[PDB]
Amino acid sequence: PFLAHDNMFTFTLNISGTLVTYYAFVNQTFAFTYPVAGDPLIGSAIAPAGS
Amino acid sequence: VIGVMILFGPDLGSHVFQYQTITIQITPNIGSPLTISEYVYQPEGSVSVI
Repeated sequence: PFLAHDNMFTFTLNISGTLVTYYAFVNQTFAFTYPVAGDPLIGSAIAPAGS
Repeated sequence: VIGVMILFGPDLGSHVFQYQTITIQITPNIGSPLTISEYVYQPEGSVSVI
């Protein structure tokens, strides 16, 4: 029942030749990070120079 | 030049100093002591520099 108040947004992926949709729900504004390129040290959220 | 090394036992090894003020004092028998005092934010690479 709590999902009746969150902000739902969807995104679709064509995995294994069949379209598989998804539904992501959020109940409060928040932000996160994730590595994209050149990050050897993993475990302490320390962005290396040139990452 | 003399080298000093401090090893941590189980009593003190259960704490990781973060945003604290670590301070050491080496007091000889005669002469001025040596007071180290630092502020450590976070570790890196398992070996920090301060």
